[PDB]
Amino acid sequence: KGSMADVPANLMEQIHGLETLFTVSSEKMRSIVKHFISELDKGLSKKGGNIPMIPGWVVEYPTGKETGDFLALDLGGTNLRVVLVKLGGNHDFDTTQNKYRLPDHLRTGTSEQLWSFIAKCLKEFVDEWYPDGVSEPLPLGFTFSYPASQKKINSGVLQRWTKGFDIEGVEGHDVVPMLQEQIEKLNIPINVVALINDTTGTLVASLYTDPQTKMGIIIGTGVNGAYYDVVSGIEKLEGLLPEDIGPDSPMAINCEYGSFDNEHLVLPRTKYDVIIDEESPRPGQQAFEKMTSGYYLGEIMRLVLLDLYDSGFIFKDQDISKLKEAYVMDTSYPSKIEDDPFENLEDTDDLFKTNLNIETTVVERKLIRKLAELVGTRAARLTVCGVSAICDKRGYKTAHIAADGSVFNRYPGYKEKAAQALKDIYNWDVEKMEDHPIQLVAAEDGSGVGAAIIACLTQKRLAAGKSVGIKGE
Amino acid sequence: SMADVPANLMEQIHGLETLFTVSSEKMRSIVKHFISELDKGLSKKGGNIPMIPGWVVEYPTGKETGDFLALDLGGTNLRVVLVKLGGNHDFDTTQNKYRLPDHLRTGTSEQLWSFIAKCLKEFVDEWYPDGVSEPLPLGFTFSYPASQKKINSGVLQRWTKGFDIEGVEGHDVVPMLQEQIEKLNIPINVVALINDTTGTLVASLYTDPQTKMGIIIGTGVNGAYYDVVSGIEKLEGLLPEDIGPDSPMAINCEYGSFDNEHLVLPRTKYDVIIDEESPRPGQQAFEKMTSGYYLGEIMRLVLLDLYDSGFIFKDQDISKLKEAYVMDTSYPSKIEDDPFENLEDTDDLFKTNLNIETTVVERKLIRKLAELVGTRAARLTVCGVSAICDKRGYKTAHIAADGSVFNRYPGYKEKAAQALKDIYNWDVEKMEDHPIQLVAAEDGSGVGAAIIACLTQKRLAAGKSVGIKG
Repeated sequence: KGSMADVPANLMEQIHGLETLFTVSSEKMRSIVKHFISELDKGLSKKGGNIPMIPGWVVEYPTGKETGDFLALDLGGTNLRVVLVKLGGNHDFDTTQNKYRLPDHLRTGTSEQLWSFIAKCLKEFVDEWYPDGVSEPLPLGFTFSYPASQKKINSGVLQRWTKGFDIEGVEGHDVVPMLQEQIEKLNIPINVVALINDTTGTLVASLYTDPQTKMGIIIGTGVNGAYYDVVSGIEKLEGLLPEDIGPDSPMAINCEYGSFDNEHLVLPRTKYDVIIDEESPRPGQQAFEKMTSGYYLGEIMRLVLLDLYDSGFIFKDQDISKLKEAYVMDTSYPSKIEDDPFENLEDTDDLFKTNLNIETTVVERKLIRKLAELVGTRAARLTVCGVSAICDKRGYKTAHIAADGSVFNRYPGYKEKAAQALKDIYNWDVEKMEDHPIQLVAAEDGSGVGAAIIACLTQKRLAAGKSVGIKGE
Repeated sequence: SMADVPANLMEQIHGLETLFTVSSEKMRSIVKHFISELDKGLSKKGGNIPMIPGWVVEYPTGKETGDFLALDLGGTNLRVVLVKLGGNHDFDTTQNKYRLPDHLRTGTSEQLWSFIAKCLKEFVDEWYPDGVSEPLPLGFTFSYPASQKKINSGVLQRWTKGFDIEGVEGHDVVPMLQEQIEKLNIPINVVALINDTTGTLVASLYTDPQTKMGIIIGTGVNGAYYDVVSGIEKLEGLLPEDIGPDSPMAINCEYGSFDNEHLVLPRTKYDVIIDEESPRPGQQAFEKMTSGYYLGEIMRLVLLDLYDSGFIFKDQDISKLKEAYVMDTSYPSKIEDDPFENLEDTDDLFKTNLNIETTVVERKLIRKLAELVGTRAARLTVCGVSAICDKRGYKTAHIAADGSVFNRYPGYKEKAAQALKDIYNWDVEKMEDHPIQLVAAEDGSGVGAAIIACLTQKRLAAGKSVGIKG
């Protein structure tokens, strides 16, 4: 009975236009899902597609029965962490970790400098927690989130550095023996048995603790999704697989679906999304990421607000200079705006006054709050198309979708928006979000615990002479 | 851990360990005196702990139904909540929140109460646009120090939070609010006034039948629990027939003032300085020792001491460190949360905010200190829990906890659970199976006030008493 109550016609007309632009109907969500499924298939065929659909070489489900000590290394752009995981054999584990800031020089240093530094961290970690030593070398899973290809789980050929890394002699080389040799130079009892993407670990660690997990999903600054296909449904692997990775074998897939619809034929791009892509570092790339990542939501809002300012609707007597800086509005903007509990939107007031030097009227803030809501809701509804596509493709009528990332974890009402979206797509007759057949739930730690459990599943196969990659690798 | 710390500094660290460590023995001795002071507050003579009756004389069953209002008055904001009870330990809520105008703190009484009534009007017109047929019962959370002779009364003893409004101290705030409601014609009855902690207790008992205490651990500290009428000497001869000796009675302890006599709390010289330099020296002793408001200040004074004795920050500009309260709760909290081997979060904190560069060893000392401070505060806080549970013979209990320290201070739940285990020395493995344990509270000052209002309205409708006779 309230809401946009006090908004003048000149402005209400603009909001309606924005509602049209940013609303994704159930019909549109289903049409996207079909194109998505199509692209997942295309990605698993010999021909390939925009969606990479990368085999992760985890060829079995965790049972929950696994036991013992395993390690993870999570190497990022700024930090690494080392994680010790003790598997309890009953869908349970204890963890302990330490975290290390990378020295400034590693970014542009030598290959040796990077791997020897990681190795010193490993030794210091291992010395502390096993004063006496270990019966067997500790299997280690390496989350190496840099573009990298592999023909077996226990390798990773770097395609290219990102995040400002610029180390010679690594691109086009297998990083696993690089690290392994620095480990042994220090005499650390560790075997690097796997290299993974964090999203694969998210899938694996979560299926370990929660048997109903059918997907690992990351929604933050980046987006990605991982799930288990079956070898027999992967045309591109035909003629490449060894005897003991048979057709019924599970195969974890790292989708890298951020690239879905780079053709721009499916997603509902607005004039604002076009500007964002055109002005971005890689125009025409990362289409789905650009439509779902939390990284762009403030930027969408900025461009809308600039458009409305330039057309003379808002901020009429204000100095809007600071709003002219690309990315000046990060994810905290829509987040704080949707989270604002005040009738007069005092948090929104404070955000604009103190960070942008813009004073607003109540009506203006009402429009700003409506705009953040449309943008957040759009993102969730598009994201959930990825989830639905994976479930429909695989026949999962029910599922826990194990979710992580700064948006899922911290964007206000995101869980509610996503559950509503899934309910809209399938048209479920259900009361409470807890009862939805397909539902997002908090993931386990993917880049750490997930990598360690992958190390376990890998070790058991290596110790029995069972393959974990294309025959002859 | 601390292998890199030289011997001379390690001695200073040991000294601080000694000063800030609370033994399980000292915890039990403090509890023993805390129980005595709870008793003295319930006696005719009274004591330093006010032990205010909250006039909630029954337990919620969870079978209550209906539509109920709450008003939560803070120092910055007020919240109006509509609560719908569904008859099964369940509820739906919707709320609005309003910012108090700048001038209210030092304005007139009329200005405060009419602003609040105006917010109530807007809320009711939004959710009941066609009006109602009979008044909506409202519970009013008013957490300032206040005596109560009846559920729907609150005589302000003392403004806090920088409120300085004339003609309120010493007077019942309920009629002042009710009056402005009438002027605007809002179909509301203010049927109850409550302290937030009382609401914490009652709302949490409504959804969790094992709740035996409501506790707030934040800027302010307080606890509430149900005593029994026969254990409240100060009400003897004051009660009507239908509030008998066996009736439950919710008690708002206001135990921040526990041990103002300085006889049991293990105050260090740093605690003494904080007290002497505070706006109310000699008051709020227990609060000063357990509130989150002082945790950074304690650290600030220790560090300043070590600097003055030539141990740390030797070549640093420590001027920012000389300002009182410059270090709020976010300092020990971010420091304890620092996940880096070389304490990189602590580094940025000091450089960026205090313009102080630290060595690795100094940051190890700093982190050690924050742990000591946080741990001490949790152990002293649970002396209050333990005192209430031992007073009433609760051998098992859920302690419904709320407040910025309980909710956000790093590892606090673990420190508190370990402190209870140390006190009782239980035979128990998993922290989740602790006999007496803190659990997350329901919304005290919203959902709690509405439920108390529901309980009160039920008594009134049947003619039953809700205060002293008279």
